[PDB]
Amino acid sequence: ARKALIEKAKRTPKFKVRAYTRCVRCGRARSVYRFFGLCRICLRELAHKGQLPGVRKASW
Amino acid sequence: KIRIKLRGFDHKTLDASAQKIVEAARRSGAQVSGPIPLPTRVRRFTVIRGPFKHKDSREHFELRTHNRLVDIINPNRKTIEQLMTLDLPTGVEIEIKTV
Amino acid sequence: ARIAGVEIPRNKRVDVALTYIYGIGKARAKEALEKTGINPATRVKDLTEAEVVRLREYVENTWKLEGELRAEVAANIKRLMDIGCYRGLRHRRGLPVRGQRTRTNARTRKGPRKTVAG
Amino acid sequence: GKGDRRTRRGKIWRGTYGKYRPRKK
Amino acid sequence: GIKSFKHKGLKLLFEKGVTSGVPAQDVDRINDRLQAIDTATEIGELNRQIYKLHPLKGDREGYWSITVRANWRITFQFINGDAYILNYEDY
Amino acid sequence: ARRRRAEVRQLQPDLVYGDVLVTAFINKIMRDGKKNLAARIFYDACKIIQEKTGQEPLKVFKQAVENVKPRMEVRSRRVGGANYQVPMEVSPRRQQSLALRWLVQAANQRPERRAAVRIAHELMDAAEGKGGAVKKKEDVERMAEANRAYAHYRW
Amino acid sequence: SLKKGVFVDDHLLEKVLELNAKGEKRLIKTWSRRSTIVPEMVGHTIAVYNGKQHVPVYITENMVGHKLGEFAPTRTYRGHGK
Amino acid sequence: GNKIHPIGFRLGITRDWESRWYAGKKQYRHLLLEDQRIRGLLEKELYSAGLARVDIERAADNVAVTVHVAKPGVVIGRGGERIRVLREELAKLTGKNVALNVQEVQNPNLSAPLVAQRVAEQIERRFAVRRAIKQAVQRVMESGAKGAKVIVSGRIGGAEQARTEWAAQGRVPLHTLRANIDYGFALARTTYGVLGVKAYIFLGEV
Amino acid sequence: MEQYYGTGRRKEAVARVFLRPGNGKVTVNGQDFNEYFQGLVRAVAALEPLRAVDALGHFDAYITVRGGGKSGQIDAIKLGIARALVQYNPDYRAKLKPLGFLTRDARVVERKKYGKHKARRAPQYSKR
RNA sequence: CCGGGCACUCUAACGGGACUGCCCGCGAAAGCGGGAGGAAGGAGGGGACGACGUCUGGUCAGCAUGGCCCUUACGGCCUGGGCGACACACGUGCUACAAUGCCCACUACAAAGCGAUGCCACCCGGCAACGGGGAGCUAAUCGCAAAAAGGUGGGCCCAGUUCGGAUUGGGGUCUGCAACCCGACCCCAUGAAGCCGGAAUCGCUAGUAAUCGCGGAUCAGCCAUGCCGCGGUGAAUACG
RNA sequence: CAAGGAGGUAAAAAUGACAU
Ligand SMILES: [Mg+2]
Ligand SMILES: [Mg+2]
Ligand SMILES: [Mg+2]
Ligand SMILES: [Mg+2]
Ligand SMILES: [Mg+2]
Ligand SMILES: [Mg+2]
Ligand SMILES: [Mg+2]
Ligand SMILES: [Mg+2]
Ligand SMILES: [Mg+2]
Ligand SMILES: [Mg+2]
Ligand SMILES: [Mg+2]
Ligand SMILES: [Mg+2]
Ligand SMILES: [Zn+2]
Repeated sequence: ARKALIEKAKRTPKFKVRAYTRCVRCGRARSVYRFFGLCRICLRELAHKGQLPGVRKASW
Repeated sequence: KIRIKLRGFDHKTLDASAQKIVEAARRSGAQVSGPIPLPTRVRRFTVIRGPFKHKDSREHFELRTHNRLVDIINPNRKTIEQLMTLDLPTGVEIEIKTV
Repeated sequence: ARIAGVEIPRNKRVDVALTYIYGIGKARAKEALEKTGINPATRVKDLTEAEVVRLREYVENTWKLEGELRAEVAANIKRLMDIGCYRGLRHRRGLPVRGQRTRTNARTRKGPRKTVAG
Repeated sequence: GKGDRRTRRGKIWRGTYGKYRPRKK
Repeated sequence: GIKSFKHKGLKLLFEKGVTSGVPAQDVDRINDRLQAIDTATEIGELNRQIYKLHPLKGDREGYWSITVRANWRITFQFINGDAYILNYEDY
Repeated sequence: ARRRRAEVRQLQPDLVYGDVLVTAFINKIMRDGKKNLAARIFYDACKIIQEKTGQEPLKVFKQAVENVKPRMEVRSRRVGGANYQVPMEVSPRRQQSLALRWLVQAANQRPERRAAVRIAHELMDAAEGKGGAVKKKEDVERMAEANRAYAHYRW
Repeated sequence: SLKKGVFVDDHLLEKVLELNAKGEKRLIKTWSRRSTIVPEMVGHTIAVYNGKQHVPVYITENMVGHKLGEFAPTRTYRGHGK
Repeated sequence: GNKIHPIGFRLGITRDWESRWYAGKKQYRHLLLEDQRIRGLLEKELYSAGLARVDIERAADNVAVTVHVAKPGVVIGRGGERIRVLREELAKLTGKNVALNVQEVQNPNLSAPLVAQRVAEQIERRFAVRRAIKQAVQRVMESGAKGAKVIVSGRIGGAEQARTEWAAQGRVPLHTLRANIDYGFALARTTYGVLGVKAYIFLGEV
Repeated sequence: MEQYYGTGRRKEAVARVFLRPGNGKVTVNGQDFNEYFQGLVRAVAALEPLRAVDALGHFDAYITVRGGGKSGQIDAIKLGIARALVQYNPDYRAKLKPLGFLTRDARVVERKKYGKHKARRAPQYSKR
């Protein structure tokens, strides 16, 4: 259960509460940020890549 | 009467592109209120540094969204003429409304 | 003054003295003496006998309290005797009623620890 | 009494409002 | 007689024949060992050379360890003709 | 390994008095970082001193501290798995700290009801040489007294 | 705790009501506590699923807000060594 | 070990972005997914070019895409194909201004992604890795570099035992901010597994 | 009526101090320098630089304050009062330095750091 | 609030600002001690940054991937159950045992952030949760929010007590197709254990520990007392 | 000023782990 499971995450019918978030780059169901549509893992990868517009290291 | 707003992620491109419009409006017959620095809306998020499960010690990032305002007096088509479609941004979002 | 089934609380504010009855608590307390029209900050020490009579007559009537409602509460649990539900079995086994965590805690219904060891 | 649901202090701690802590004025 | 499991994969292989908890090439191996630990009436029977039997030391005292393959062990407590806490683990 | 000898922290002088000592006492009163309640209690008790005695609290408090000062204390030291207890002298910094600490503690040890009256009374008792803190002070000096044997280990 | 809804399964009720005219047989199953005790057809048995099998629960008044499956424990426990 | 991505470590000062557009919520998510699918689709049928970067810029339905390549040999003169429907096939799920440009990366021996990719090809050619590392470094160092460092890790030359081959000449200060350090990485797919190639290229700054 | 500089800051607190040369030792903002600061013992310490100088009520105080809590505001007022009397009396420098009434005092609340429970307080552990 | 003004405060963009450069003393130098110099100092206070390597460390359940195995099934869909079980054991915590305290009323003073498929002012019903209305806000404009500890006034008077809130009965609300197993609140009634902790064991050196509330992520809702942040008041001690 | 040759010496504290 992983391939047929990233299917349902985009399928989204039948009751509105059965629909859930899901990382697009991966298939992660946990720690999925609504802002990017990505898991915390993928988000970190791309942020170091530079492929995340404006996204920058936080030092203060 | 004409109010223009310029939002942006990069401050250096903003502080420069929203200064072009101060020069391109002043040298066309108008009084221009200079680069008004509206406060920034910092959008932070904190992610666990490892793909595994090391809760302590992570690493966070921020997405600073800058806002800059500029007002010009009379809406004459002399100043309008230049600021009409002579746009030079890198994706910088611009809002133009008069009230 | 033998208000309901009790009499105990002497010199200690009627709004507080009332509390010392199974059925009164705190809300029904001031509610009873504002509806009876008596000063809450009084001595409780057998003050005006009339106020005490009115108080007694109102309180002891109106709503069920003391040994009578203890019987009703116990009977409401006896409801889930028969061939009752799941909530009854939790009253049977002696375990928490509201489905909480019983892996640890739940000592207020289970009682002190027994320790098995192995 | 930070855990008593019948105080302005417990209602703060819980977050929610009510009779023992009205939504101001 | 085997009486209790600690490893779920081991549990399933002996009970239902479910092999998806162990390595695929160690299916026959693990099986013959478990049957031996099941038939064993005393620890002395689990003494064939190919098992490399020995009791563990330290906090694992009271346990035993026959060898499946490589760095892999089946550990258990044998007592009165029965093994308990059948685990499959690193060496 | 204390490369730096840790410089002595200095305080702010109080209101009305100018003490370089009273604020240190108010601090010991302070719990959870509420200097307001702390200072109030002391000044409250100062008002209480005026009643039971016609003395200015600036001396009553001063003398009390002076009476709850440990001349020498016992110190556990070397050889034998730290078996000895050499009676050592007490530095003016430490006499200072112990005096105020024992005062507040003994003050809250009293059976009274209000914090102010405990402070006031314990100060009056200590000014005389009667306080429970004075007990503590005299006790610590007994220990230091009984150890004069291997005191010559000193250091 | 609903108030303006207070619902029962439509499919449970469909099967329950069309088998309620002038009498029936107690042979009636379900798959959802979700419902509610339902007055009428009190003298009935509803085989409720507990996750493993269908337990014949019996209705004899007394029950109401307790839907079904409260009369169908899903666990067993039974004892802890003792 | 544990060291931060020398690209992300810069981002602000030194080494700018790679996808430069601004949007608020309700848009960022959609436009980032599209943006990444462009990078994903390009990488496939453009690897033979060996692309150092895939810069992307936007301005309301404008989507500019700059493809940096050592040798843009796969562009071939206007209507000679390799661009026409190729830069037009992007708008089969976009439909916006697919403005695709091509850049000429002068020296590939100073482009970290290209260096690592050349090395990762050689791993799959069944080359002697340690010698391949040494050469690639000197090759980078031969083309005027101020410092270089290549790293292959795991399963070297097949053989059951994960290793890590290491070579670096000149100066590579990762901790310094004014660094101008190019970082590249590549997956070498082998019949015995997968190994990763890091490549660090350094030039002066101030 | 009049003006005399005013910029006192302490731990996220901003106070603009004026003072108007008049015998009426007055207040500002909400109510009195009392009233607004009543029950607060250390509140009256903000007027200590005036005691350090020869001001037994020679000025009419006017300090608008904002940000932080009372204590920081009070501290900031002290910095502002001093910043005024040092401005229109450049010779009153030789008392603001030995007494040290002139410092912004960079002592501010330190950041919550991850892992730790709060600033520096470590989350406490057992090996077993 | 308007006229008008933008010098103050603030907002955010580049800069200036100490480099023990200056004085005394020590020294061969590096440097150390001390002093006016100023907001600041002898890395000013905190971040980001983690060498060669070590632990056959972690991680095939994020992802990629060699090999083994499964394929009318070790894959796929659904309803229901379960991850929430409880005779027990350990960790991290939250709330307390009270009077430098609790309750009620009044009245002040923050920062950092979030919101027009939402934040929801002001009215109206309601003891309340909340429901009806309904203005403003693409938001330094409108809203979330009154910060809380504090202060003023009053009441309890040291007793398991107006401490403490567990547990349980009853009545309700809101999200949700639906909250029995297992949701959060609200109101009435119950009011348990606990009167400060054995052997042991932890954190913190200055805005720090302690104490107080606030915001955000995930999120229909929420088991968050958690985690990541924000500011309020603000100790003690360091001989060694 | 700078040391060589001489003498009193810690305690109470054991063990070892699972393919080379
Ligand atoms: Mg999710
Ligand atoms: Mg933790
Ligand atoms: Mg449960
Ligand atoms: Mg704090
Ligand atoms: Mg460094
Ligand atoms: Mg291992
Ligand atoms: Mg995998
Ligand atoms: Mg779980
Ligand atoms: Mg008891
Ligand atoms: Mg008591
Ligand atoms: Mg330290
Ligand atoms: Mg032995
Ligand atoms: Zn992912």
